[PDB]
Amino acid sequence: ELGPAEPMVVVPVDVEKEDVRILKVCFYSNSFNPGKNFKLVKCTVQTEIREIITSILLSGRIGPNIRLAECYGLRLKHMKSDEIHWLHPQMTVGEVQDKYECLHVEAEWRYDLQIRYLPEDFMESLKEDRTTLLYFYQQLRNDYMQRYASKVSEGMALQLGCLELRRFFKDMPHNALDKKSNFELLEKEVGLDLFFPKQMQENLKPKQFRKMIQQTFQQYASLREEECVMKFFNTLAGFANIDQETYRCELIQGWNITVDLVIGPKGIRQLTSQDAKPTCLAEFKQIRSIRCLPLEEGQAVLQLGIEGAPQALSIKTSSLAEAENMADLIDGYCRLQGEHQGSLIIHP
Repeated sequence: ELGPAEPMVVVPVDVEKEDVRILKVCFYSNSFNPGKNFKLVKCTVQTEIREIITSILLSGRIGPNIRLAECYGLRLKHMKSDEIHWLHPQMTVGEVQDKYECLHVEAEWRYDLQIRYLPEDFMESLKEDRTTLLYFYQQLRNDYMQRYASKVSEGMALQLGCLELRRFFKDMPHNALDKKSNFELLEKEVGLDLFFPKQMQENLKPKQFRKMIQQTFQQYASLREEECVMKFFNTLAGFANIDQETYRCELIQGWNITVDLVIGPKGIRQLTSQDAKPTCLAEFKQIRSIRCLPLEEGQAVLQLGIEGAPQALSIKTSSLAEAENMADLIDGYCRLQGEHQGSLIIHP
């Protein structure tokens, strides 16, 4: 009875065979594969999204000393239509699944890990955390390639593809590429269609092409990674707007008016018809309660609650989906900037 001491028994969590779920989660990474790298995630029907994001982040699979983990989100996308749904951090796998794989079977979907909720500082704080910085740079870079790079002036794409070459080949000698040898290699081994758009190669005497790359490089030849990336961001902020997102939506009031909504870290703001000067509509500090209602022509209403406002603010959106994505982004920034636990959304 003075033997050692026996601790209290602990019933070890074990899990139902059919509550197991295995998700395929794609991320960006310095493969010659952008959105074709992925990691299976093992879990339960009742693990919350956070959990998944953290389990990926900690895997160290995407890079090292990570700080702004709250910035990441998880995004489900239907492959044919481009329905996309942002899975809010605290809803469970199970909910997701009977919410939407309801809609098309597993293989027509994809989840991507994605920077979604930008820091209040945006550039200022990204710099503090390399890994993320890069990830977000990759994410954007991907977009650029997929969406913009064919649409922008040739001379411009040339700039950004070199920007990447220097960026991508840290550790390569400042003047490698001039050697026709190493060049031929680049296609054979990696292909330039990763850095420059198709049409480019297919539009230009290839001798010519080479020329403009060999020489455009030397312009960037001397720059570190952080520098490349920063430059690229700056450049892209040119046309694309890249810390905010934009929603065309009516908005319900005395007289109802259709408007373009900008949302990002600086709050939720009216993008007046086109202008540099968007002036502010609602402050995250000020929000109190987000909410979604569906309406009988497939549309729906996001509606915030604003303390200091007597009336609420009721935005009419083109889909229930759109309403909830906006909802997520808002509760996101709220989550990030507010000192308080849990979301602000509601479902009576």
